[PDB]
Amino acid sequence: LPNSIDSYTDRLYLLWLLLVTLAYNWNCCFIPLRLVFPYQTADNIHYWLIADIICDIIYLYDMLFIQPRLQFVRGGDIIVDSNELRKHYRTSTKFQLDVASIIPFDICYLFFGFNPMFRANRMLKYTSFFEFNHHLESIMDKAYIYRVIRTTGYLLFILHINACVYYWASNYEGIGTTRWVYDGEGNEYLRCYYWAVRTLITIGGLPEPQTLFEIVFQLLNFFSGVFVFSSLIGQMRDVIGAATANQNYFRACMDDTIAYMNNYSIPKLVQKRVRTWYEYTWDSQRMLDESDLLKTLPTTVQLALAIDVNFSIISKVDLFKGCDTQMIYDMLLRLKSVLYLPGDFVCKKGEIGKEMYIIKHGEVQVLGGPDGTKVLVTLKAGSVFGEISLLANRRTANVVAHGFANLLTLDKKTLQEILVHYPDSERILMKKARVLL
Amino acid sequence: IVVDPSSNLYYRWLTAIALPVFYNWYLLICRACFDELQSEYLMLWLVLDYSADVLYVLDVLVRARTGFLEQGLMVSDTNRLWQHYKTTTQFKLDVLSLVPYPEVRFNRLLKFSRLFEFFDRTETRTNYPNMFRIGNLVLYILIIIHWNACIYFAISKFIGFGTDSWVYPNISIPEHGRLSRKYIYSLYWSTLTLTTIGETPPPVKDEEYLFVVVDFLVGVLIFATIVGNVGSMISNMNASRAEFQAKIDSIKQYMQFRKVTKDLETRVIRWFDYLWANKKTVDEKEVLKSLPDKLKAEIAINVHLDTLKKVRIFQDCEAGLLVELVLKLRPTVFSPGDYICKKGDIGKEMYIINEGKLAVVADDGVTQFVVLSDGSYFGEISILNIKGSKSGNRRTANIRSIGYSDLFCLSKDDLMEALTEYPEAKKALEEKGRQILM
Amino acid sequence: IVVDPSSNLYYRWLTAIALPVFYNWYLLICRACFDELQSEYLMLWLVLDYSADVLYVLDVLVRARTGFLEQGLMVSDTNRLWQHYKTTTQFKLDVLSLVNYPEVRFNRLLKFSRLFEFFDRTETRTNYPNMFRIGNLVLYILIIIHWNACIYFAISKFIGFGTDSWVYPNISIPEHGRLSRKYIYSLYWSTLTLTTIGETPPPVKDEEYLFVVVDFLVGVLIFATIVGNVGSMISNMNASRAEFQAKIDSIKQYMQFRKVTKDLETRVIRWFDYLWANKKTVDEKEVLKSLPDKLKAEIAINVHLDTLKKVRIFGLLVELVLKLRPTVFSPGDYICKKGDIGKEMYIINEGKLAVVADDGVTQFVVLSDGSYFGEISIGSKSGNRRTANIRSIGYSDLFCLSKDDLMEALTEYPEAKKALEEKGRQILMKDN
Amino acid sequence: AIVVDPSSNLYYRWLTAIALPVFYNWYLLICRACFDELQSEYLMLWLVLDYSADVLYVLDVLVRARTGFLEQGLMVSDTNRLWQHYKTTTQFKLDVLSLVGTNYPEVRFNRLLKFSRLFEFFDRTETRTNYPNMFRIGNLVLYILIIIHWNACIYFAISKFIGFGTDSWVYPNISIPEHGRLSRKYIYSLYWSTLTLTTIGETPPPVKDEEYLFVVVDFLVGVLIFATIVGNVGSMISNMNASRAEFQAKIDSIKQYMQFRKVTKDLETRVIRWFDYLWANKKTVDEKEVLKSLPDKLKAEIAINVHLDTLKKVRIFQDCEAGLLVELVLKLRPTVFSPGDYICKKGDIGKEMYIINEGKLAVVADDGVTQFVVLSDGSYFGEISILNIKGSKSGNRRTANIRSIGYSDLFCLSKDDLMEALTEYPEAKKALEEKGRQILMKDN
Ligand SMILES: Nc1nc2c(ncn2[C@@H]2O[C@@H]3COP(=O)(O)O[C@H]3[C@H]2O)c(=O)[nH]1
Ligand SMILES: Nc1nc2c(ncn2[C@@H]2O[C@@H]3COP(=O)(O)O[C@H]3[C@H]2O)c(=O)[nH]1
Ligand SMILES: Nc1nc2c(ncn2[C@@H]2O[C@@H]3COP(=O)(O)O[C@H]3[C@H]2O)c(=O)[nH]1
Ligand SMILES: Nc1nc2c(ncn2[C@@H]2O[C@@H]3COP(=O)(O)O[C@H]3[C@H]2O)c(=O)[nH]1
Ligand SMILES: *[C@@H]1O[C@H](CO)[C@@H](O)[C@H](O)[C@H]1NC(C)=O
Ligand SMILES: *[C@@H]1O[C@H](CO)[C@@H](O)[C@H](O)[C@H]1NC(C)=O
Ligand SMILES: *[C@@H]1O[C@H](CO)[C@@H](O)[C@H](O)[C@H]1NC(C)=O
Repeated sequence: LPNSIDSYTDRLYLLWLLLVTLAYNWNCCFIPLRLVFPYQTADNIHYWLIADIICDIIYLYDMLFIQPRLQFVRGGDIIVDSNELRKHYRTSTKFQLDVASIIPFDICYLFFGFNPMFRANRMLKYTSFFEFNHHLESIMDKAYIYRVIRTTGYLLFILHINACVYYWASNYEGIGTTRWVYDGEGNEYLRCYYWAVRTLITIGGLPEPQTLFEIVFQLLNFFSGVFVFSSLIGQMRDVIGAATANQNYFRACMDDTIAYMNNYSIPKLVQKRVRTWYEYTWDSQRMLDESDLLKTLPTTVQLALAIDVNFSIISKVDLFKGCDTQMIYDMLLRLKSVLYLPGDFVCKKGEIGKEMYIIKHGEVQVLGGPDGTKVLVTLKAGSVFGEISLLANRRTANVVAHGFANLLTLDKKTLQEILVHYPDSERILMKKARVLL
Repeated sequence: IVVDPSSNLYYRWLTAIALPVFYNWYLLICRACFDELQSEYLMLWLVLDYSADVLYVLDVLVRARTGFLEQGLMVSDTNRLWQHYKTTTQFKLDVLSLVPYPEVRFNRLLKFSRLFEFFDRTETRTNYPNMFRIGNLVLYILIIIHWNACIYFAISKFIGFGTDSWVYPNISIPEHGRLSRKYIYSLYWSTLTLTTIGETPPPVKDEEYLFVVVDFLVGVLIFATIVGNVGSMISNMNASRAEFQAKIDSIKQYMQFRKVTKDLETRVIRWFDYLWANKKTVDEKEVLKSLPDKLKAEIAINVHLDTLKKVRIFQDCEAGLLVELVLKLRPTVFSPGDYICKKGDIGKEMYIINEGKLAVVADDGVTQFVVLSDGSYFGEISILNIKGSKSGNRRTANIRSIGYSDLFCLSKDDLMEALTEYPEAKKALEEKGRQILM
Repeated sequence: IVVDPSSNLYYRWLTAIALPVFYNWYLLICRACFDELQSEYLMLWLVLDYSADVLYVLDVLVRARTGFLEQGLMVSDTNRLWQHYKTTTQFKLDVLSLVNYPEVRFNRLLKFSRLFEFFDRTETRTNYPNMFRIGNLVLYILIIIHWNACIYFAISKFIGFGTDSWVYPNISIPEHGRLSRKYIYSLYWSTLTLTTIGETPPPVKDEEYLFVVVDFLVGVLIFATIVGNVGSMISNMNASRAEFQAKIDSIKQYMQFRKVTKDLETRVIRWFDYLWANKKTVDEKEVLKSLPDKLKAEIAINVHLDTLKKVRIFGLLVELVLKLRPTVFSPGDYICKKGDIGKEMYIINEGKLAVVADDGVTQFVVLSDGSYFGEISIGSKSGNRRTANIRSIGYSDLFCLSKDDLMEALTEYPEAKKALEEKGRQILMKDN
Repeated sequence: AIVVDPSSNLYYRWLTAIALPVFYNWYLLICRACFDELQSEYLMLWLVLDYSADVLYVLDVLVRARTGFLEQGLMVSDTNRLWQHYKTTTQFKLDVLSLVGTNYPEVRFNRLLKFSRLFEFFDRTETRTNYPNMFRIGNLVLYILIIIHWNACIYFAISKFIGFGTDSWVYPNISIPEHGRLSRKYIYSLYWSTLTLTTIGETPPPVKDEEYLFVVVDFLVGVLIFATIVGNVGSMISNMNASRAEFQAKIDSIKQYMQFRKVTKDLETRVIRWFDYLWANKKTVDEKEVLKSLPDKLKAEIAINVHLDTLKKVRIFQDCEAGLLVELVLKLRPTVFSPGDYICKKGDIGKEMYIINEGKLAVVADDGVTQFVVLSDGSYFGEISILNIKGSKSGNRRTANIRSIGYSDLFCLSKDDLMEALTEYPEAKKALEEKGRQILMKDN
């Protein structure tokens, strides 16, 4: 118990939010059940009062202590002092809702019957419940199973509320009086939950309602069952679609490309080559391209992600050393990752070169023998080729991908644009070209 | 005298006349089919129908005195208003809904367009558009269920009560003979028919077979309409959370596949959580481009001019440069501990600190020299200048954030377009000339 | 004779062949599964089957003697037309189609491609496309419910009428011996089975169990597909209106977050009410960028010269209306304040504006649809700026134009170049 | 030392031959363990099929020990490295758990654990297919037939545990010859299962509390799983259009714009005929839009292998080089103009250069339709006003009036893309410059 609990880097704070949502979900699941069912008899009344005292002590201990002891952001800076944060939690609306929640009605419990409707003011902590669900959703690694479990919990809760209201209607009209009502003779909660499933799901097949109150109850229950079934099942289909969105987008792009190649005339070896390109980029990228996802971020965090992965890769190599690290930073910013299928040439001799490449997770080869078949050097992941872009222009040797190579392109326009800013690195790389003739 | 069709007086008339149209439709088809209503509450329906006649006549007067635009100016020529209203077809509908068994009032239930216009202008006006789409949808399905309930009771009255099985039972008995019992069982029949549940007694004649088949097919199209509509309303209610969570799981799935460093993942995830908890996650210009140019300047001027009058360009009254700057602001927030300008490198922009806490630091370890607060503007060295006492167009120092700082940005060419015909280019030049001395 | 597939005669023939294919599907499965309409009145099926047979062989002749678009031109050589038609699966289905007599009438169902060509051509051609989509998906659920009703009556005829409780009852009874009773009860059982409703009699034999299982699974997938596409159509009916209310809600959420003032709140809401109720809510630059540039410029010259055949001094504007960019100015707003920089010129179209000098007072003239705002800013001791206060009096529209754009469209018009420079210098002559 | 790569046809044929036994196990082990007469009557057929599925599962272990993987691009070949990367995975422990008297398959339930091989088959068929939406509809129909069959067997196991004909909810007393046949047992239990999972309920209502709990759990499992199924089947059957709906929305916005802006009826039916032509000759897919994701070598390869009719006939492509020709067609975008319109006028600016490709348009005079010479596919025009001619009488002005005779699929090519193409390939560039200059000398 410190004065500064970090809101997102504290597993003990998340376990405390689990304990306050168990003490909230006890009230929101066992207030109706205790209100309308005969489970709170004279025997187990101290067991129910021990559970209500345990959840009220978790309520009061949380609202007095834990509430004003986390940390938040105000005025641009993070707040760490105790008294200003206490006044911030006091001037929030959340403290007003929590003191509206805990009104200790035990003076009326000792006066006017053991009635859980007096305790039913304690169901006003939806802020703490949705704070728990947002914190567990943003903490959990695969949150699509937790959104489905939350929607299934909402559906079982609305069925539980409808089963309690069905047993209240049977207990108000007299149990077993007509044919519509509950009649007894078994597990009361299970038969009323069977009624709540067969009504709220809108199946039917119940007894037909006879008088006015049960006809208007069956009519309003079926109508709200149509709407809550089509709302929460639509929410279930929406969270499953948001789960399956990445694979569905990839199947849409590969569907349109293969349907276009079948719509026009393209032979089956190029068809097999395009679909094995798509097979390798989903088995090694799990995305279509990186640029659409990366370019919606700001410039310094794009520079941070790219510099962490690809500047660790280019800081393995020391071929571009003795040079400006800020030039390596801006060159790091301006790269595009290109793939190459095994067996084909990225550049042939006699062509114009206008790119530069650094191989990252690949294996390329050069071909400059008696006819461009004998492999001179096999450059593994963390080497460089180019230099026709830097010579200020035909290609020297045949560069071929050996396997499924992955290359980072570097254009001649952007390369000359960055080399006319820094002259010392241009001199050093021109000396590298003069020793690499 | 003329009303304006945008004004709140015409909207209060829209709400005061959307009442008798909804009464007319709902209670009209109840009254014409039940007949216990018509033969028991006759003075109440006469008072309410006289109110509906006099409000339809005042509605004819309002559409004969409404306004409409001609090249951006409304017409005050009342002869032109009355002639244009006579030529359009709403006057022909408005006379056919007022010419004198309520078959006379079946002629009166013809002003359907006004209730749709009220729902449209309330969907524009009010601050709860998803709540009003839920309320509009619920009122539409209640009108369909009520109209089908009265059609079912009229089919039972046309065949004969209690002779068959599928018909409403015999009204001589006092069980199914009260009017509340009649209407509540008939609406129970039509909600079981239209929402495709069908626990009703099955039909025994071929006329009732045909009516139940037509009723089930109208009901299953109404079921499709409310499934797609209510699901689209809940998805558009949670659309911003859905697009933000798709962005969060997209970024998090990308970074956990890349095996990038875990404190950097936690930094960008708390950065996005800061952007959602400050409600800035949707951008400004992508919706102010749907706004026009002068209104974009008017929605942009007040907050950014009040936070730009604190910063140090407020010495003299050159506010045309300030309105050219606040039309060209790029608000971008920064995570704490993140360096904005690393020293001695390239510079493409200038910054305005708005609600942030900044510190010009040393290079290796964080030694705070000066604390830049809200009101200090910085980044002006990366534009054109003399040598002075320093070198060329680079960054002269290290500036990082202490906390979460919101920053306005001013890029190079936007500052050059804003930096004409004004002496504050030279005033910023001498202020940064003093800074590059010291 | 030769005809193209874009012809109005060809669409009229697609209508007249969309009649008997729809007749043949609907009433031929009703005939061949009921066997009571034939024995009640065969003669209507004789005359309607003769009409459908002569319309099928006339469709064979018209699909022979229509042409296509090869190398950009229509093709009229009839022997190569016959060879192109003879090497096609549509003619292969037509000679498999055209080989009383309900078996070969049941073989005359294979011309569905004329009905699909009718649905495309009507779906593009009509101005009630939604009407069409509501109408053809209602047609598809009525054909599915009809074919399943006739399949149920054929299964009941194969089992025997009234052997058990699932099948149709005994037809010796005169109440179940009416053809209207047979068709509407088998349709009612088909509705109760296909829409997954229930309250049928429960089946009591094995073929009845397998058929009710197959019919309920087809009922769930057909219900989902055909009465989910109706949900997508009726919730895509108001689509641009839904995008406009999305724009309104998004701007209102940004303004209710950013704590803006109430007069700006109601001015922005009344601007949205202006753009709704003036029916100009379609953003033509975003929804009209996927058209090609030549028809984009052709509809630009058409609607912009229809609004702007009130041209000033220089007639023929085929190159000057290329990049007209409109903007709507609110009443009470100023176009330019008293002394500012000038970049772009503004022409007036369907707007009424006036000149001021001290922001509200000194109306020298009201302005018609004639002339520019920024004929000066594009030596005379002046240049590159505007020196006149123009307040927007009404809800006006005004196109904006760029100086480099008008100069590069002005290099073919030196008469308009010197006329524009002369009238700008003449305006400076009457001003300074 | 024969490795199988996971992309070949042999691995996919092996995934078909292993995707069967797994589906036979998942479809018939619960059914043999529930309907006892299928184990009682038939024995030799299950003996032969179960021995074949056992030897195919041991063959699956022997294939997955010798399959390859992609490490550093190249395919690995060392079988000890293959066995090490096999044995440090969870699929090895699931397969040895899958491969652990003659009337009990209740010990044989552990062979349902090759769901990985079944989903690997469905993923490789959904990649290697030709009808992807038809196969995904067939995949979801196979999922609900699995779930309906499994719940039918679970209902008959609950009825056998409670006792047949003990009350109204269970299967009735099987000594009756009506309810006693095995085909009647399976088809009635499938009828009960379709009626429960589909949520119709023409079933008898339950009596005992365990039957009430089972019908509550079964209706909730039906609602959640068939909610997922009907949502994904409806999204697949709205995804099978995918180009007919967006095109119809674009023509709906065009026709709403036509009826609002009051454009005249001849040009309204002209743009109707234009969109009818673009749908009926199937050029509604935009090439650079749908190939926005491919790299440059694949885009250049597909632009050879679809535009070879351009490549073998154009006088630019008569003597140029392969790299020049692939960067030119990679920077080439196709349009089509309606017949009888002006692509490019006499007096204008030169923005794009045009190539004829399955078009037939003639150069025309200033007024009227008087043809000079027809220009079929292979001819091109634009180069005189695109490239700066030094011996010209005017600069950046077109020299003739060009209209369209037929529906001509033409190729826009900018000056910027052309100067980006002609960078270090000057011989054909000056050859086109002398060609344009000599037709300028003819053309004054
Ligand atoms: N010519 C040549 N290139 C080599 C050799 N070893 C490695 N390389 C790289 O292979 C290259 C292939 O492409 P480049 O012409 O761009 O530049 C060449 C060099 O960077 C070698 O022995 N000869
Ligand atoms: N180096 C430096 N810059 C300062 C100081 N006070 C304000 N600034 C501004 O902070 C800057 C950060 O970016 P610049 O290098 O562009 O230019 C610098 C100055 O304009 C100071 O004490 N030192
Ligand atoms: N200065 C000026 N401009 C006028 C007057 N009447 C109409 N205008 C137009 O108003 C203008 C505003 O913009 P411009 O400077 O571009 O050019 C000016 C004129 O074209 C007038 O009396 N004075
Ligand atoms: N002026 C002209 N151009 C022609 C003729 N025949 C073919 N062409 C091409 O048509 C052209 C149209 O565009 P360009 O001006 O670019 O250049 C012209 C020529 O290349 C002809 O008879 N006259
Ligand atoms: C219906 O009511 C009338 C009223 O007297 C009665 O005579 C008749 O028998 C009733 N019919 C039935 C079927 O109960
Ligand atoms: C129908 O009933 C008659 C007598 O009522 C009987 O002879 C006949 O066999 C019945 N029909 C069938 C199909 O059994
Ligand atoms: C089933 O039927 C047989 C013979 O009719 C009888 O012996 C047996 O007890 C019956 N069992 C039950 C549970 O009814």
